[PDB]
Amino acid sequence: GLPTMLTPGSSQFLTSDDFQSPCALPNFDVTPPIHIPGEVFNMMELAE
Amino acid sequence: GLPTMLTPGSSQFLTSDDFQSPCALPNFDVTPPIHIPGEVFNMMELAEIDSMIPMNSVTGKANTMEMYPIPLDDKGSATPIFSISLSPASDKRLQYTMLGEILNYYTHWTGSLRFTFLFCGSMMATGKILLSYSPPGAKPPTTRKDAMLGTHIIWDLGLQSSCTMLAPWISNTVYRRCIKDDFTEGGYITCFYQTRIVVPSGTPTSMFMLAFVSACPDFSVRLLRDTNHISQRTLFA
Amino acid sequence: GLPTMLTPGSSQFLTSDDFQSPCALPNFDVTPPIHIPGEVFNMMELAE
Amino acid sequence: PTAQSTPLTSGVNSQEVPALTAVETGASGQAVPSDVIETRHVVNYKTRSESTLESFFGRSACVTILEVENFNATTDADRKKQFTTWAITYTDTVQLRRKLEFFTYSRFDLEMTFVITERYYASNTGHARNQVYQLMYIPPGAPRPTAWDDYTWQSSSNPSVFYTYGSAPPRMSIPYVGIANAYSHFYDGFARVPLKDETVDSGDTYYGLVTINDFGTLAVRVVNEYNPARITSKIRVYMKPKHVRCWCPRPPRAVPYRGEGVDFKQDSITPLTAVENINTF
Amino acid sequence: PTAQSTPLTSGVNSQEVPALTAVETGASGQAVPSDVIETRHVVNYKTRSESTLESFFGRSACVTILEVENFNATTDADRKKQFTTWAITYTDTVQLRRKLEFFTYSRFDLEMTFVITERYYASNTGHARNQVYQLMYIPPGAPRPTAWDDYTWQSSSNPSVFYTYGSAPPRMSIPYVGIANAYSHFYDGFARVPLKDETVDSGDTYYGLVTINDFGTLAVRVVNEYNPARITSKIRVYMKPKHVRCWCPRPPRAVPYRGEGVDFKQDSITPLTAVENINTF
Amino acid sequence: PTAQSTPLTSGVNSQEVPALTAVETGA
Amino acid sequence: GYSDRVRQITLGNSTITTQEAANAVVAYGEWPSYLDDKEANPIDAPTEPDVSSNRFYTLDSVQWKSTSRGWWWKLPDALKDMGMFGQNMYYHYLGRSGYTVHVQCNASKFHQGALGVFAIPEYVMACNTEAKTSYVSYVNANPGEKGGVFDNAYNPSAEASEGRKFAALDYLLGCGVLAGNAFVYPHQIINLRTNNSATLVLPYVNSLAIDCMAKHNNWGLVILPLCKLDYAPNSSTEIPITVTIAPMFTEFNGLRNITVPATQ
Amino acid sequence: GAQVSSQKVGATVNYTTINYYKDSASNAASKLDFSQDPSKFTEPVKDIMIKTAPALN
Amino acid sequence: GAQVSSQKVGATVNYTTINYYKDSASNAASKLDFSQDPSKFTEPVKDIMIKTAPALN
Amino acid sequence: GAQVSSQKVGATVNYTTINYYKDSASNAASKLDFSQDPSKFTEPVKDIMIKTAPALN
Repeated sequence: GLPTMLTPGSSQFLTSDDFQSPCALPNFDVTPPIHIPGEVFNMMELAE
Repeated sequence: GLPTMLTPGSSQFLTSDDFQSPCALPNFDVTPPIHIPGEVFNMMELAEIDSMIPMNSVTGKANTMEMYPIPLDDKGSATPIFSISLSPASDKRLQYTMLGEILNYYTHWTGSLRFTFLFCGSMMATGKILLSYSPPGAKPPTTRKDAMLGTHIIWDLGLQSSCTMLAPWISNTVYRRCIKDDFTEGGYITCFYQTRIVVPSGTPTSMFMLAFVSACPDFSVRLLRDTNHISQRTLFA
Repeated sequence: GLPTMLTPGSSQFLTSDDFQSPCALPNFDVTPPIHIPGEVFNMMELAE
Repeated sequence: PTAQSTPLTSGVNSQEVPALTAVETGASGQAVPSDVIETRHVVNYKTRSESTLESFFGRSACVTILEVENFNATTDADRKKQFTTWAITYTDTVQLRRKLEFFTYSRFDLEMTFVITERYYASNTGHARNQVYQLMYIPPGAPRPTAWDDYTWQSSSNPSVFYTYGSAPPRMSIPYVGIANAYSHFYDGFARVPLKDETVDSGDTYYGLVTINDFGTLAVRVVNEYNPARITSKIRVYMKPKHVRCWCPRPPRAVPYRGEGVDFKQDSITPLTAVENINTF
Repeated sequence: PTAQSTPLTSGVNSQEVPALTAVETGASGQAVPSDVIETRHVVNYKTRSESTLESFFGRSACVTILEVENFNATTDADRKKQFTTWAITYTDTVQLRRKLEFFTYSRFDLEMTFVITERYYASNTGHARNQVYQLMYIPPGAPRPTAWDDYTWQSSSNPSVFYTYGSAPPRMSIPYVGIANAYSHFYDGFARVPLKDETVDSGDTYYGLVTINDFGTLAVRVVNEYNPARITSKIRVYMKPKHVRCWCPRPPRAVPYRGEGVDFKQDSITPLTAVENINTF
Repeated sequence: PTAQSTPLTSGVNSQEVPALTAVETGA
Repeated sequence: GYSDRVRQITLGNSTITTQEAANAVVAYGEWPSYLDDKEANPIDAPTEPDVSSNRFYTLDSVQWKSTSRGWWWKLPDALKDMGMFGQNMYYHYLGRSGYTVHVQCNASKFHQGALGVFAIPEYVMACNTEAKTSYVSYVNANPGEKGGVFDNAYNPSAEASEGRKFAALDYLLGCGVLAGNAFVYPHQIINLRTNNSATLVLPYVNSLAIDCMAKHNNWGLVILPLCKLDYAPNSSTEIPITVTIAPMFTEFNGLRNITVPATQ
Repeated sequence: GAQVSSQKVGATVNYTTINYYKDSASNAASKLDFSQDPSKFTEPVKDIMIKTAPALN
Repeated sequence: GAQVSSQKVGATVNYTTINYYKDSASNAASKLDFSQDPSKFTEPVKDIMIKTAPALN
Repeated sequence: GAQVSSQKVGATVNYTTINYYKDSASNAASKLDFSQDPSKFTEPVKDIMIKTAPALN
């Protein structure tokens, strides 16, 4: 049992967080991607 | 005391999780394995085995051995011999096949389906039979001249007892859903006399054939789900 | 504060567990061992 | 990888005329300040990091609110409050939907997060022990619960998450589960072709994405049996698209939604407020 | 390691006839689309990853529900509500059982998980301090409790887990504990041979797996003594087979179970719904 | 480090008699 | 010119021929064998009776009629009173065996019908009373060489003692699963226009290396009419089905006095 | 002693694993086994049947 | 198996990442993609138009 | 300073251990000791007795 200590923030849900989470559908084989025209990467592309 | 912080999900029990857990019986010496015949590794191995379609599950014959044999005779009718939709998980007949049973533990399927037919008349009986697969989007075929415009095979009866018709993977979506669903409809399988069955005297003029279904090697399934074919109201003890 | 997440089992007391625990008497100098006759290592020794 | 710097330019007197173009071509205007004024050199260290699709969509957004209760249910309608089901979708709310609908197609993994809240229904009926919730994902085809305590909840194959009240909001990831090569936010079509002289009724058939979409059902219950005190609960569901790619940009929604489709409402199609005058700073 | 791709083939006019076979041999049909139509080349990147036994069985599934209570027990039947015992097995429920019974034999480690829930029995008898549960695994031969507070619970050798209410669902792993080289889901035999002219009664003897199986008992109690408020609790037990191997596939269960064995019920042996006609799309 | 394996043996007809001992010895 | 329609099988002092076979099946792709030193369990030197017991024993024939619903046997049980195999079985506590199963059914070019021949590991069947579960007598579970029959009706007995037998309901394969899926078990079909025999070679199958034969049947042999018998000149006709089975690689452990099971 | 493996491809593609307990039973799910060969169920015949050949001679 | 990357510059500028789960869907946000080329939307013309040249000849 | 050992075989077969405390008493269970020799209890005789020989001459 490795000694740890919780810091402020513990158990909170910040909507802009960036953490990992367990997959509800493990070993799921996603549909292979194919090329689709008109890919966008940045919203500034649209502002131009 | 090493500084940590709990993230969302903490203390939850997800039934599909994949974590380690302490052993309640530490240092347990398991029974050494030995070789047992018939090891299975993937459920698709079982979907590739032929199983009989209960094609003739009409009133009186459903839920009896007589649901399996498809009636045939020497009278050369122009009406179809059988007709069935390519909905291998949802259909009232296909869903109870081994393939259909496995598909009902999954949400998505893709691949080619293999329909294999065994003629069980006398050796003196001859005949030619058309087996068709028409992909969806048009009038369902009720006549041979519409059935033959689709994917078909003409089966000549002979020493080789069985004939395989394929329903190749022809779909808009990459996977079809394992439910009745118009968007992922699979099309229509039908059967007609190409000539007719002919017999001499002293020979039965009506008879049967058996229809089997299995998945091809391009077949796969996704999204494990619970089946609709088993339930309970109270628990056994 | 290093991001962690508790899994099922957390805070449970399994009597057959095998974890570490802090010593209530730190830096205790145990009595040096000496040889004693008749040491046993396995209960099957006694069954024989 | 920064936004563009401005070079040092002075004036011109030239047959080169970058200030003029012809937008009939389909090309937007291309000219920049250096083409039409004297500019100084400015090094631009600023980046467009926060307008990448990942940044733009990188938030957990509320997509619905569900209600479920735990009390002694005598009547039939009260039994149906002991659990609840929801067709999973991004369309019950407007905020995330609108952001997604900047694009025709998209492809991403999901981060599902839930916020669960309780209150007492009345003061004089004793207290209630701490509740455990079950959230079960029922993929299309799997049997749906008719009661809060029937066989469906044993969830031998459906993924379920058991949440203990007071604990950290539960959370899981979903892959890109689409049966196409991307999700479609718009589908200009039908689920089947209505054929000539068929009896099947096409007087009450629907149009577009709603006829083809089906991501399954979320079923929710309180695993506890009834306390003397009735407890009503709310389940807020949150979605965050991650590992995002999108295709074919579209104009954003300008007027209130009224359904799961693109239809608009007659009393709400005047987004602009008129200006006093075309000359009005 | 993907599912099969389709090669580019055109037509034939040949003495080779892959469309015909003879299933009398025991062989299933082997032909594929390329054998009977013209095909294009399609590269297949899709895998059968989610139909491996590990994926198929990789879920925690409910296998039973137990009840236990904590109140001041005067009568004898009320004393027996203070604890509870259960013969450990996969057969009390139907969902996981059916999946396991796709196979005759199997071999795996187990992940046991528990979900524990409480409610008050009445409103006007004060409150109750937070309860600790003891779940004790009693292997065959070890003495079983006759009361919730007798000597058996000191559990000097039996594995026990002490769970505090409100904490994360408790969980532990069990090895492959079978006394054979695999578990048997079916045993077409008896526990002993009845011999000629013996007095031993074989008028009430049982058949098959039930006569030979015995994985032991799970005993459960609330370690707390009674509060003025009576608290009834439920213990849901979950099993996940992991590190799975299986042998000798079987047809799946087609009709409702009625026992721990393969017997069926007379009013429930009509699984199929009849079709209008053999020609019915 | 396992428990003992059993070797392949057949019969005997010998002056060696491992079936007999004398537990008076303490063995 | 060797066809797979002609075949000969010799085991011990017995030989079988067929001129209208349909290949042969080796169950789960595995030929029987003796038990390896690295998979052994009981430690006494085993008895391997070789040719005395590893030979073709031929059961009483049964009659296939248009009304017939099917037949079943269990295995080692059908051979329990067959010559020296039977003696070795009953004199020993433990025993293991593979089998060559040869099902014989000939007719004519003018008959028609199809028999499914299935070899089922651990063929547990349902009992015939709903007052109890798993409630079958040893005597009914082990009919011996005469086997049993399927029915197309399920009539569980009222009083518990009357239905201490199998409810061999044909379309549920006697065990709550649809018969159309029996093809996941090792099988052949005797379709009268194509063949007159079925041949299955079975290895030992169990969760153990060796088990008590008098307690436990390893294989079930099932013969279901998939398409009913028919013959135009006389549909009341009957043709025999004959079952011939040979133990293979038999190996017995734990010798003592003879086991004599109860008969009522 | 940390194993590093490819994770299942979704829509920095490796994951790390350390076993914390001394019994293999405690470990998480077995890594994907793509073994298969349905021949023992789909084609358990003694003599090889070439698809293009007749099944019966 | 730990990836080390530059973090976003604010007002010891690297951060460490280890993927704990076996499905890529479980992973945190994709590292910043600075790809772009608005030409497919702003200038999807067949024949190249040089800014300084006339758009029409 | 992490020890890596074989775990007990059940039905990526190593596990990692780091001791977090400064007293050996804090440590988890001792690694399996397969020492044994029952002779001191089963055969504590002064003169060797060969099984095949007579125990008494």
